[PDB]
This record gives sequence, C-alpha cells and structure tokens, in this order.
Amino acid sequence: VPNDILEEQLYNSIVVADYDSAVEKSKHLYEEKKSEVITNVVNKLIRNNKMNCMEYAYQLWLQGSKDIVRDCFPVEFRLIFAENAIKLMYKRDGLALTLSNDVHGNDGRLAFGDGKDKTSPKVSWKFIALWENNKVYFKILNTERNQYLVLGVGTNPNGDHMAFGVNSVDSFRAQWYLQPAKYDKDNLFYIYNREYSKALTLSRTLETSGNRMAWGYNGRVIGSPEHYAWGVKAF
Ligand SMILES: [K+]
Ligand SMILES: [K+]
Ligand SMILES: [Pt+2]
Ligand SMILES: [Pt+2]
Ligand SMILES: [Pt+2]
Repeated sequence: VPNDILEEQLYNSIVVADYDSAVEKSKHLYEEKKSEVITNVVNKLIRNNKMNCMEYAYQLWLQGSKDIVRDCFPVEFRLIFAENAIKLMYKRDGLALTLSNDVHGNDGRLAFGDGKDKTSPKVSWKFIALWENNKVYFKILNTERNQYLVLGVGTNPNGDHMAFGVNSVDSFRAQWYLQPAKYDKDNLFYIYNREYSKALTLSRTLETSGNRMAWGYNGRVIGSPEHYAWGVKAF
C-alpha cells in the first residue's frame, strides 16, 4: 500500500527478471496515478546500471503499455523501442557513429565516429529489438546502408574487435545488449556485443580526418559512462 513498499516490490521483480510481474504491478500503478512509483523505480534501476531495465521497458512495450514507457522512462527508451531514426553519440568525444563508403571485403563497411558529420543521413541508425531467453537484444541498423553493426572475428593486440556494418545476421556478432547509466542530466548506455560481450567504443587513436575507429573494447567500462557510453538522440 504505501508507495515506498510498492516501489520496492516493483524494483525487486525486475531485479529477479520476472518481467510479467513487473508489467502487471506497473499497469496497476499507472492506472492509479502512481507513475511516481514507476519513475522512481526506473531512476533506481538506472543509477545502479541494471541491464534488466531494458527488458522491463521492452516487456511494457510488448504488453500494451507503451504509454508507461513514454511517460515514465528517459526519452531514449521510446526512441529505441519505436525504432525512430537516431544518432549514436559517444559521450567522451561527442562524435556520431557512421559507416565508411568503401567495403572491407566480407566484413562490410568500416564503422567509426565521424570527425565532422553529426547531422547528415549518413549518421542515422535504428534499434531493432528482439526477445530470446528472457533477454532483449538489438540489431543496430545503419539506415542509409541497410547494414547491421557487427563485431568482426579478428582482434587487435589488446583483444579488441573491429566494428563493421554488414549485410547479414546469422551470428550473435550482429546483436547487442544495453545497460543504462547516468552522467549529469544525461541518460547514456553501454552497448555490449552479444557474441563477445565487449562494449562498443571509439578508439583513443585519432585518424588525421578526425575520425575514430569503432571497436568492441576488451576492458572494463563500468563506472565511467563519460568515457565508454553512448547517448541516443532523435535524428
Ligand atoms: K508470460
Ligand atoms: K491499488
Ligand atoms: Pt501521481
Ligand atoms: Pt579491407
Ligand atoms: Pt580507419
């Protein structure tokens, strides 16, 4: 009955990944003008970087509670789940993710943060959610190219994987999962590869074009969303 215990009960169902319980508890709160409880749960999930926040939102979305997602989460959730054209902006550098024009053979086009363009159709992507085994994963489609962001099999001397945009998806290498974070008033996301569980990042090495190559990073990112996380802007 009191709001804090309703908040705890909601948070706890999501923590244990009982999303059907989270959804039902949420539709109840929402119908009763207790969006406060729901918003507070999301804020809490996000402060603690709980990945399960993503599955919660997606289940609300699939179970006819798109309103809750729109009204009680960071705008980025609606942007992600409505598959709106968005820009992927790396917080550390304020560069937009894009693809090259020429191909890298079978791996496809090279993915990088562009030194100059953060506004043309080139920098436009969409998230395409999918559900498997109680998780939400995303394909990340370059809209100008109709190519999917992927990690290549190869690694650098650090064990980092190059990122590319390719035609097909018979590999978890083309799938990603998200973990929300905060920094100031900014909601951000670590974007991890399903195959390698490495976070999508931009290289600290600058190309002379001002471009920075995109990589699945072999290292710890957590705790530092201002260096390793992404923001999602309406395009
Ligand atoms: K169910
Ligand atoms: K009630
Ligand atoms: Pt209210
Ligand atoms: Pt190549
Ligand atoms: Pt390059």
